[PDB]
Amino acid sequence: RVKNCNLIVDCQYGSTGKGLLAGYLGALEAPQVLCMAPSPNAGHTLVEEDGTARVHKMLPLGITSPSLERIYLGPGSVIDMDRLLEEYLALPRQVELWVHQNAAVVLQEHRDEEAAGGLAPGSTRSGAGSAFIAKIRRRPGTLLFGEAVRDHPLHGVVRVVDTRTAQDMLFRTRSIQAEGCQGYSLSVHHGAYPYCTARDVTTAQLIADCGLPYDVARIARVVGSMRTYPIRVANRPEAGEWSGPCYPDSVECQFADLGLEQEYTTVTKLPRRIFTFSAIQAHEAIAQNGVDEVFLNFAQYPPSLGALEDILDAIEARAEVTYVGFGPKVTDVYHTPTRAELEGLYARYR
Amino acid sequence: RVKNCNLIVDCQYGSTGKGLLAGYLGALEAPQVLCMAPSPNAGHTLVEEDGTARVHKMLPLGITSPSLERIYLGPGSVIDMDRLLEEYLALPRQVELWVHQNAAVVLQEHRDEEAAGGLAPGSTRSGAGSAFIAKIRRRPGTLLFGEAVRDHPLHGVVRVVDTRTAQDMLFRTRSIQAEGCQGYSLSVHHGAYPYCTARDVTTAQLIADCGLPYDVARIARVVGSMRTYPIRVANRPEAGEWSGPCYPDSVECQFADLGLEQEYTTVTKLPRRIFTFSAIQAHEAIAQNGVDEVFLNFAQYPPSLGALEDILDAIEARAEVTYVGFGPKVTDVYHTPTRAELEGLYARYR
Ligand SMILES: Nc1ncnc2c1ncn2[C@H]1C[C@H](O)[C@@H](COP(=O)(O)OP(=O)(O)OP(=O)(O)O)O1
Ligand SMILES: Nc1ncnc2c1ncn2[C@H]1C[C@H](O)[C@@H](COP(=O)(O)OP(=O)(O)OP(=O)(O)O)O1
Ligand SMILES: Nc1nc2c(ncn2[C@H]2C[C@H](O)[C@@H](COP(=O)(O)O)O2)c(=O)[nH]1
Ligand SMILES: Nc1nc2c(ncn2[C@H]2C[C@H](O)[C@@H](COP(=O)(O)O)O2)c(=O)[nH]1
Repeated sequence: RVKNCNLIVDCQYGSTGKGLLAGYLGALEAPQVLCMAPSPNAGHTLVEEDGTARVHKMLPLGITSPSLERIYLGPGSVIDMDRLLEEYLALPRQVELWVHQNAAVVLQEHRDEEAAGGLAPGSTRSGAGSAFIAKIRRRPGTLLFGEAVRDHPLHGVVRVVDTRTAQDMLFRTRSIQAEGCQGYSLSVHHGAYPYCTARDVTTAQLIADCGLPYDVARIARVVGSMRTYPIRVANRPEAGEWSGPCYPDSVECQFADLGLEQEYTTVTKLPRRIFTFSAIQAHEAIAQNGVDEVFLNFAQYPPSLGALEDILDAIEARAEVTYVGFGPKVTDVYHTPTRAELEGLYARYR
Repeated sequence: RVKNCNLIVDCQYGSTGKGLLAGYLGALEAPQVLCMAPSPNAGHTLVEEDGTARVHKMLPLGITSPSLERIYLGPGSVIDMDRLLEEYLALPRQVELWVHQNAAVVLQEHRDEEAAGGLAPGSTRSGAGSAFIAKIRRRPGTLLFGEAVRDHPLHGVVRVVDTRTAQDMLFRTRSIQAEGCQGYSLSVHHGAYPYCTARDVTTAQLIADCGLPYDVARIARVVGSMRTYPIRVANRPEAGEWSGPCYPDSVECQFADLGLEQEYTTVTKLPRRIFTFSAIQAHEAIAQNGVDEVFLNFAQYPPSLGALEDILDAIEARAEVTYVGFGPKVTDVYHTPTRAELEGLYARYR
């Protein structure tokens, strides 16, 4: 019964625009089921045609799919139940929300622990690491989602499921979209430790955390997202935290070098760090993840068309650049543009 | 260049005989590279024709391969450097040992922490959970393998590698064998929490922790190992620990019910727990892992040939039983026996 499965994986340090990619593919491929293993580290963003933004930390953004029936948050999820309930109630259309019983739960004590600092440099301090560690530690009395939610208003809108139930549902689903979060180079396996997150960030880890059965993974297509200028989170110098290195064929630059205003963080108001494109990073992530199609986003950032074409050429040595993003809306993503069309798009978006 | 990749995954609670399976497939398929992401929870066993046992906690057991060139311990490894050095020096033939720089390391403090009890019921108390959590927590000063080994005699016999180096090596390898450890139903995602280990135990997690590139995983064959009678570790009643449930279509039994002597644990001398076969568990693990070939081991345990054939019939509803084990040696494993041949083997091994 399964005919299509798209896996969306971030090939840099996050913030490549996976909320946009998810919305775009949701409309293009019309999946019936969205899978995700969210953690509350950052909010992914879908900007509507009218300029309104929907920001999701706990739910996928393929909700543009006209065929959407169900969202399944897998056992590798790390769930803020308050935030999940809030995002669910705000959804535009009614859909079933299934959550695996063994997902971790984020409690205030986990946020409190990370708020004291002294852990990963540049940590979002979302509590995600502490919450996940509590699941992994298996101390008596630790409750995973299946038990923790019974105490919480969220229980009235979720179906708690085990893997037998999830398997049956997924094998009966025609088109599946699974949305990764974070970034390949934040992988605790493949990143520059300790400038990284608490888990691996690969196609394989996404399959594991979403609980996708391996025969479905075998037919899946992998869409890798990357920016023209990779970005890391801000430093926290008062806490003595530098948020980490770039690849050796990247150099750190300033937003002003692109004629852009500095990008600050949502709450703390700290300047994000930007770097030039790394072909080594792109090729390494493409190979690790088995990327079949690349989404190259922020194609309007390079200061010349030649600079954009050099990035395209680097990627295309290893994978097709199937989707090109010139802005934050679904209507700003273009499917396999010719080089001639690319010229017109670049000029128009600058 | 990659032509063959076999992934060995345990479909029950461990102790299905993956050391035997690895030795058998190593000789059958002659891989050039063995991949593993070991943790020190238990020792896997290869019994030689003469009755000698080799017990590995840190190294694969496909070392029967006449074409073996290299062992690669992936970034998801959790490494006791003393034990790894000891096992490496005892290997029969010279091979290259590569270890990913981001593997976790087990220190005495991790063993000490788990030795105090009060964590997962039935824990092996190997320190594996604490050591892995230290990697995940990213506290300043925590050293992963790449830095921790420089202080240790092991550094003289290992090549520390990153993912770019591992990728290049793996893509140039004709035949790869990756050996899972632990058991599907010990998965922190798919198991009965907290009667489980610290990570997922699936094909997907194995790919992630071994650092196998996804395009290699795509061509891989999955060999799932299972026993006629699933087994859990012993209870620890003095510590108030029960080691956990079986599936609902299994019932706990006694070794005496099979005419066998009680199986005790290597050090603590505690009785292992045995249960009848669960078809639900088998089918669930086959589906989650995408198992293509099943190794059914301990085929000499069922008290009648009909009881063995019922187990075979249950498995074969979903996957071929390709290998059948009637004893602990490579010469006790039989490839796709006919039912008539099975009759003679069962009679002879009883
Ligand atoms: N091509 C684009 N041009 C300008 N802004 C864009 C473009 N694509 C996306 N954006 C905006 C939307 C968000 O405000 C921001 C980051 O996108 P977002 O979807 O939140 O990233 P993400 O989900 O990949 O990673 P993160 O984990 O950092 O949230 O960039
Ligand atoms: N068919 C068999 N009959 C009898 N003994 C066997 C058979 N196959 C293997 N053994 C023995 C070898 C070991 O002493 C024991 C468990 O095997 P072993 O390779 O250590 O398990 P394993 O690696 O799958 O799991 P564990 O994590 O418990 O070590 O069973
Ligand atoms: N852009 C982005 N960065 C993340 C995300 N999760 C973690 N990071 C980065 C921020 C830090 O550089 C590093 C560690 O953060 P944390 O996992 O929150 O402790 O990983 C995410 O979802 N998006
Ligand atoms: N047979 C076996 N059991 C294991 C292994 N690792 C963990 N377990 C089981 C023992 C307990 O029931 C449970 C938790 O143990 P631990 O991960 O050591 O805290 O998982 C392994 O490698 N082999």
